[PDB]
Formats: sequence, structure tokens, C-alpha cells
Amino acid sequence: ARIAGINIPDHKHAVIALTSIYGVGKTRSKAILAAAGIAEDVKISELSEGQIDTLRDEVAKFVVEGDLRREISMSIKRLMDLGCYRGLRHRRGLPVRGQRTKTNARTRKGPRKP
Amino acid sequence: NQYYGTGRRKSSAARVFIKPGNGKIVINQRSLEQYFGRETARMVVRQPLELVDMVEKLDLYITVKGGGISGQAGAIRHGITRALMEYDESLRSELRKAGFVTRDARQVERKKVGLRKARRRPQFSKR
Amino acid sequence: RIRIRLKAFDHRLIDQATAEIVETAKRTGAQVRGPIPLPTRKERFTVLISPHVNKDARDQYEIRTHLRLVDIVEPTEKTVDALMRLDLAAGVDVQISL
Amino acid sequence: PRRRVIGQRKILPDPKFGSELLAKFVNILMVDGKKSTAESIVYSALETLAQRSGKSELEAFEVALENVRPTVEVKSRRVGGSTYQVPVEVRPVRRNALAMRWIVEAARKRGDKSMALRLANELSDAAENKGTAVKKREDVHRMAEANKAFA
Amino acid sequence: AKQSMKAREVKRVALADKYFAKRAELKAIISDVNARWNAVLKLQTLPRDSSPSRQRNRCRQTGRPHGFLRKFGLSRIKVREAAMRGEIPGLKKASW
Amino acid sequence: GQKVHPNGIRLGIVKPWNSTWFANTKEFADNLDSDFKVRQYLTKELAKASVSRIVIERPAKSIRVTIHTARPGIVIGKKGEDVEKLRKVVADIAGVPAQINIAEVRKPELDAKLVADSITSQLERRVMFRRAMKRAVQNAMRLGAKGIKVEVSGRLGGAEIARTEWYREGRVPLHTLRADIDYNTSEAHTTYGVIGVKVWIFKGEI
Amino acid sequence: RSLKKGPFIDLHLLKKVEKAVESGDKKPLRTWSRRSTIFPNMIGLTIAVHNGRQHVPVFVTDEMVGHKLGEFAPTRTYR
RNA sequence: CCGGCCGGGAACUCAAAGGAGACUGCCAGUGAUAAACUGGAGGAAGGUGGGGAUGACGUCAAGUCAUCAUGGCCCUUACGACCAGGGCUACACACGUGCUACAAUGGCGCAUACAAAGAGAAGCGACCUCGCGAGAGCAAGCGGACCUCAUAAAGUGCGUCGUAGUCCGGAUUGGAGUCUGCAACUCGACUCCAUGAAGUCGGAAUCGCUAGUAAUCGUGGAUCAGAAUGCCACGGUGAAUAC
Ligand SMILES: [Mg+2]
Ligand SMILES: [Mg+2]
Ligand SMILES: [Mg+2]
Ligand SMILES: [Mg+2]
Ligand SMILES: [Mg+2]
Ligand SMILES: [Mg+2]
Ligand SMILES: [Mg+2]
Ligand SMILES: [Mg+2]
Ligand SMILES: [Mg+2]
Ligand SMILES: [Mg+2]
Repeated sequence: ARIAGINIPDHKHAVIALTSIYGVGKTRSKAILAAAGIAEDVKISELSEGQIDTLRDEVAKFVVEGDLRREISMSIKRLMDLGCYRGLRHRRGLPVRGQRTKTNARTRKGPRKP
Repeated sequence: NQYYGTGRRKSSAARVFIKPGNGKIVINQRSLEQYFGRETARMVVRQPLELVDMVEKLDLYITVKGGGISGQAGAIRHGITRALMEYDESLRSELRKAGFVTRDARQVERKKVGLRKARRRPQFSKR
Repeated sequence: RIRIRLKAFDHRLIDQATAEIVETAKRTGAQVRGPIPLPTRKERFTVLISPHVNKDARDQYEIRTHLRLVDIVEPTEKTVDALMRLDLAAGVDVQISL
Repeated sequence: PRRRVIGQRKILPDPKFGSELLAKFVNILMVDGKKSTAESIVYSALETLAQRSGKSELEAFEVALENVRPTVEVKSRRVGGSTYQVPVEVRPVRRNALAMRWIVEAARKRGDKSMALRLANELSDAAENKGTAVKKREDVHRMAEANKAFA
Repeated sequence: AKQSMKAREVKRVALADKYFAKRAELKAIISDVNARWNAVLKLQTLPRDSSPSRQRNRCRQTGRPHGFLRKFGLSRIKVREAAMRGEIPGLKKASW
Repeated sequence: GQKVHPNGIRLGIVKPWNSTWFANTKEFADNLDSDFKVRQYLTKELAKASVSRIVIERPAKSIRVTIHTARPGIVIGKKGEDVEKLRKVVADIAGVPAQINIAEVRKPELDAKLVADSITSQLERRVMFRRAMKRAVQNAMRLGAKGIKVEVSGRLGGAEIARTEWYREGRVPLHTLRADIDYNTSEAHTTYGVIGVKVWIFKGEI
Repeated sequence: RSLKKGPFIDLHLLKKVEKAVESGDKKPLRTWSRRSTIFPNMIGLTIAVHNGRQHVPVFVTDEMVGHKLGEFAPTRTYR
């Protein structure tokens, strides 16, 4: 039970199983099981092969997974190349968005030591 | 003529009308059940008919607005024993001992500059 | 047929331009649908009391603002000259038509 | 309590059964003033306990409570340098303000899925004194009695 | 608080109504589904303080730009000074 | 510092209010500035005309303005003359027309403000502060007054290091809300700084 | 990220971009307009962006368009 | 027209002006036949009923010359004045105050009952319509117990999840947008899609609160074009404990 990416998710309600893909955030999963003509609270047992690969197409639509990963990491370089602010920030390991750094910029700045 | 008692508690005001009849109860044009007779204090509207019997001896149609679930069910409860008025002051003595006579004066106490909420005091560290 | 709105911050006063107006009507023409009390809107202004710092100090002032309605049913031209020309009370806001 | 000794508000005996005692129980298990959802969890553990024990409901509670019930406690007493743990014979009325608190508090620190379940499993484990909470008695005993020396 | 820092705010209310509200609503509709010919917004090269929200809001008496209050156009410092001398109609130390 | 202003806490009760007009949110501010603009000019003018208090009202699109003075004539001038040249400018400043009554100050020794003002005006004159304080408190207890306290402050006489020093003669229950207390203020602008005068005058009760 | 209805730019700058287009670039090009959005009609120029103390040179390129002129002129010197 | 909606109705709810009421005063016990406490009576309220306002003489040369004022001192083609851009928002760290969690007393979907208190014309904005959305166009009422903000949330009913770094938790970042404003780069708020850090209840140590309080739950306001987890204010449900 693989669908899309190398990923192989299932064994619980569908809408939640699908989320497993890197590119589905519930909203996408609800639009998928809907456009596939599938009940969202169904497990995969009963979910015979017939319905499964119908989904595999519906997901195929979006730039999910590795292709997403690549695309997204591309966009972060684009910044760094341009040498703009939001980029210089990505290369610096400090928060891009503007969060204060005098304190609590910890997620981005990574755990403390010195 | 209609025999009546007010009864109000914590920001709720209910008006309770009596008339010998069934054991049916209306509130806000609604079944006792359908309003909150299936929630925290359904049993307490009934209360005011304990040492004072019924089951279906007198009817009571009421309304009530303000406050919340237990404030509204508090008022009404007060208005019943206040309307049991009509049926003498001989019954309104163990309506006393029942604690149903009293006006539950406990109000909500104000927020007060310097604190967080009424009593809640901003944690203070020495240094 | 005609009602007059009264407001002022002083209370022991507004109803004495009310009960005054009322009187200056039930004497003349009359009818007058009594003087209605009506929601007293009260602002509150809460401010810091030390020139510098001390956020816990603070004075807490308010401004009550009282109303009265009046309502006069029968408008006699005498009653109509009875508000007119007989009025006063400088710190009272009165509103004629609506 | 420097002076003004006091009495005690007397909450309203349990809306389902008619018991001061459980009203103390619920209020205890209660949290963030959620009485509504509080009494739910107690009767749902009393429901499983009632039938899972058979022997009624009221009386099933009492015999499991009759266990964790304490009789002697160690009251501190910081005197000349030493903290001196002084055992004292504890009141009957407190004797279950605790018992109930250790039972409730025991089921909270527990692995069962829902709180109703946990509660029932403490009631029951205590029923046959072999729980976390009963051990709180088999320890506050141990800790008094050792300071038995003092008296 | 520094004449000039006052004078500034006067110059700003001045301009705030020489142009804006007037000459500047030529932008209100000028920017609303009337699409386009870009000369539209571009026009924004006017005095700067012409804009209303360039105004600060200062204690009418002292000039303090902080602790201001609209009802009374004063700073909490002068407000309480007037309050305790009557001076502000209706206003008294309230309690409840 | 930690004494509620005496006048202020009384307004609701026993004490009046030196502005009484009504206005709504909108003009409420525009009025205040007007008021504090008129009391400004007027006090710089009738300075040496012993004025102790000026009330304002705006009776519908008009401004009334009473002026409590202990030198009614001096304010009024040669047969009305002055009041005219006041009304004149007082309406120029209020943006509306201006009546302007002149209330009389009977027994000025009883007015806190006129009391302070003199004590203030005495230091500038260059007189002993203990002396003035003691004159004040006397002719006061004299003409009635169930009590009075006046205190001063700051470089009393010249000190590099400043002081306060008061004088409580009689009764001055500042905690009783009934108690009539006329409390006011005045500052001396002297060659070695600024001296603050507070005076309380206890008149009665109810 | 804002605007929605007509990207923004300062006049005296946009006319300082056409005093070089029709002409052919001169030396750098000074603007304090860290405001303005960069247009396709600025690619290839070098615009001098004030950062507080002086104007940082910035060659414009095929993707510094939907960005602000200030994005490329660091303002707090940190090390 | 099953809408207090129209006649009407002056009862009731309320509104806001004025009144009575509570005094250890009445019974009793305790205590010097006192003060007082204690318990009982009646009573909406018993022992300054609940809360607020109110802060004595004074202590810390405690804080404020930057709110304003002001003695003295200093600058005066500069220590003053105008403009642009930046900065007060920096980031190896440390400490204080808070917000959000770690979850089934819970998460989520759907249905659904019950507040208080404020705000409003250079404003509150209904409706309808478009947009998944934040919003947008159009447009009524209301200076407002009328009209708008505004559909309280906890809660209750069903169902789902089944103890997992999870359907818990929402950081961080990519993408694309909305509104204010001359202008959202530095640094605004908000939305849609994706993203899913730390975190399984916190060492030493330490804080709050004695009842409509703590805890929990939503609501409004000042400042304010915009910019609240802070501040100020409101009620909902509602404890434990004091020898
Ligand atoms: Mg921190
Ligand atoms: Mg100045
Ligand atoms: Mg501003
Ligand atoms: Mg007192
Ligand atoms: Mg200092
Ligand atoms: Mg000077
Ligand atoms: Mg700063
Ligand atoms: Mg979640
Ligand atoms: Mg927790
Ligand atoms: Mg509350």
C-alpha cells in the first residue's frame, strides 16, 4: 500500500493515512479522497486495489515528496544566490522572518552551549 | 389569580408563576428537560417541591434571563420557594431550613489594577 | 407625539429640569407620558498616577451620564410655549424632536 | 488560622445518590472547575466498579476506601535545630479527605486509557488493598510508628 | 516638550487638510475596480506630512506624546491635575 | 507622597466643581482646552486683583464664566469698563459669545487659594516664612474656621538643603468626607528656586 | 507580501532609470529609495542603495524583480 | 403571517431617582454584674454582610530636571533648526515577567443551551453579493436600552480517534495572498496550501490564592491608520484546605 512517493502508508482511516505523503496537509487529503470518490473514515481493508491507484493519480497531480523537497530546497538557494536579506539569513542559521534574536530565536539558531 | 415569586441569583433573574394543576413545568417557553433538564442542576429546579409535595399538584410556568446554567437554575429555584409564598408562611419555614429562601448574594469580584484577576497576584521574584 | 431627551453628568439636577418640564405641562395642556429614567451610560478612565514609572499606582475616574425621556402626548400651543421660554439649566443637554 | 478558628462550608450531597461524602470526592477529582464533566468520570468508574464487584455501589466504594484510610500521621515540628517528626493521631473527618485524595491522586498517575477506568482500577486494587494508594497508607504508617519513639 | 517638536505637529495638521481628505481622495476611487493607466497612484509625491496618520497625538497642554487620552486631549499627568480641581466636568474618582 | 487630593475626593459630596458644562466625546476635548485657555489668560490679568477661583459653563453655544474675586471692583473697573475688555477677549478665546459674572469673596482669609497666594506673594516680597505661615493660620482661626494647616517647601529662606515645615492649628479631618475642606495651592518663584504652598481650611461638616 | 494592486516605486528613481535606459548607463546610480520594487527595466544596471552610512552597489538580475531594493543593502554591520 | 408582532396591558423582568433595613439589639450560654466572644432566633442580608475608595507623624538625600515647572550650569552659524536613509527590532549568552504545550478531565467533526460589561460619525457597519479564505464591492440602520460591532466559550449530544512523539503539540521555513498606510526590505498584522522543532509534566530552588476566591472559560476597552501573549475591565462554570 504505497501510493506516490517511495512512502507506504495505511492501516487506519484514509484521510489521516494519506497525510503521510510529503505534500498533504489534511486540506489536500480531503480534496483527494473526495475527488477519488472515497469515504474518508475508511481503513484500507476493503479498499481493494481498484480505488487505491485511482488515488495515486489524484496525488500525482501535486509536486509532492522528493520533487517537493527538491523544489523547496531550490527556492531556499535562489535566495542565498541572490544574496538578499531573507537569504543571507538562511545561510546564517538565524530566523528569516524577523523574530527577535536578543533572545528566543532557538528553534532556528539551534540548541545552546557556549 | 396567578400566584408568583421572583427569585434571582448571580446575574440571573427568573420569574416563577404558580397555579394548582399538573406537575408540568415551562421555562422560556420550553420543557424543563429541553432547556437544561438534562444538565448540571436539572434536579435542583425540582428541589423547592420537597417537604412541600406535588408530583402533579400545582403547575409552574417561568422565564429567566442573565447569567449562566447554574445562575439561571438558581434564580428559578429561588422564585419557586418565593411563590410558595401564596400557599402560606407555614410552609416557608422548612423552606428556610431548606436554604431555599435565602438570596445567594455571592457576586463576582472585580479585577483590580495591580493584580491579574480579583485576588490573583502577579508572581514576583526577589531578584 | 413629541418627546425630549435629557442628559447631564449631574443627577441631582437633571430630574429637576425633568420634573420641572413635566410640571410645566401637566399644569398647562398636559397628558405627558411621565419621565422615564433610562440607561445611565458611564465611561471609565483609568490612568497612571506617578509621573514616572510605578505601573501599579494609577487613579480610576469615571463619568456617569444620565438620561430622562419625558414624552408629551397632547401638544397644546400653550404647552408648546411652556417648554419654549421656560427652560434654563445650563449643564443639561436636551434634544427636541427625536 | 492565627486566631479566627473556623467551621467548614458543607457542600451539597451528590446529585445522583445523595451523599456528602462523594460531593467531597467529586470536588476532589474535579479540575479547572469542571463539575459537569467531573461527576461523569466518577459514576462511570462507580458503574464499572459497581458491577465489576457486584456487591452494590455505595458499599463497594466504602470498603475500598476503608483500606487507604489512615490512622496516624507524622506532623513536622521544627524545634531547637531539628525538624523532629512528631506522630499524631489524625481525625476521622480528615481520615478520608486523604483516603479520597490518595485514591484520586493514585488513579491520575496511571496507565489505563481513560480516567474513569483508572479510577475504577484504583478503587478495585484498593478494594483488595494492593494499589499505589494503599501503599501510601503502608508508608505513612511506616513513617509514623518509626517515630513511635517520639510521642 | 521642545517647541519645534510641537511646531512639527502643527505643520502636519495644516497639510493634513490642505491636501488630504481633499486632494488625496483622488486615490480613494482612483484605486478601486475602475480597471489600468498607471499615472493613477504614482501621483503620491505630495508634502508627506500631508498624510493624516503622520500626526502623532500630543497632550494639548504640555506636548507629551505619551499617556494621551482622546476624551480630554491631555496627558494622564495633566488630566489628573485638572480632575482634582474639578475642571473636568462630571469626572470624579470612581469606585464600584 | 501619598495623600489623596482633598478637594478632589470631595466633589461627589460637600465640594462643588469648577466646570459644570455638558459636552459629548467630540467637543469634550475642544472645550477643556478652551477652559484651560480662558482661566489661563484671565489669571495672568486679574493676578493682582485677588482672584481665588473661576468657574466656567457653556450654556448652549455660549460661555458664561464666573470669577470669584476678593477685589470685585478692581476686576470690574471704572463703571463696567474692565469686564467689557474681558468679555471681549474671553469670547475671542472661547469661539463663542461670553457673559462673565463676578462673584464676591467674603472673608478671603477663608479661601485656601487667596491664602496660599498671599503666602506665595510674601516670599517673593522677601519675608520670613515662619512669620507668614503664622499670620495666615491666625486671621483665619480668627474669623471662624474650625481649623487650618499651611505647609511650605523647598529652600525655606535659602537653604542649600530643602525643607517642608507646616502648621496645624485646630481641626483638619482629611479623612471625613462630610468635612468642608477648602484645599488649594500656590508656588513662589524666588531667586533661589521655587517654594510650594499647600493650605487646608476646615470649615464644618454635613 | 502586500501591495496587491500596483507594485510600488519612487518617481525620482524610476525617472533615474530612464535617464540611463535611453541614454546607456552612467556610473553607479544613487537612490535612498530602499522602498521601491525592482523592475525588469532595471536588470543590468548598478543601483547604489543607501543603508545608513553609504550606498551599496547592486547589479540587478533576472530574478531580483519581485524584491525590494533594500533587500540587497545590509543595514546592521554584525560580526 | 406563531416574530411581543398589533391592539393593548401597568402586573412582572429591568431601567435610575428617592426611601426603609443590621444595632451585638433579641434569646441563650462564656466572661469580673464589664468589654467581647459563642451559639440560637427571626431575616435578603448577623456580628466592621461582600467589595471598593480612603494611606497619619514619619523612614529610604528612595524615583521623576524627559510630563510640565524651576535655582544654578553649559551650547548658540551649534548642545539649536530642516530633510532623506538607517537605528531604538542587532545576538555567544544570562536573569525577571508572561503566553502555548506535552494530551484522552483530551484532540477532531457535526448538532446545540446559557452571560456580563463596553464601543461607535474622519465611527460602528447590517443585509446581499463575490472570494475555500483573510477580505472585497454594493449598501440599510444607528450619536444609539432602537442600529452595528457580535454567531460568547467552557458546556451538552452523537460520532471518531485508543495512549503512539500519535488524528497530541504547534515552533521553524517554502509558496501564494489579503488590509492598513505615501511607504509593510530592514520591522505590521492577518489568510490559503504545504512544512511539523523542542516538548511525554520539568534539578537545586522558588511564587500565587482563605470563596463566588483559586483553577478554568470565553467578552469588551484605553492607546491606536495599522500594529496586544501586555495592561485595564466583564461575566460563565467553580473547588481543596486551615489542629
Ligand atoms: Mg525568555
Ligand atoms: Mg519646553
Ligand atoms: Mg500613530
Ligand atoms: Mg476610614
Ligand atoms: Mg536615578
Ligand atoms: Mg526658566
Ligand atoms: Mg526603545
Ligand atoms: Mg492538532
Ligand atoms: Mg498540565
Ligand atoms: Mg471570573
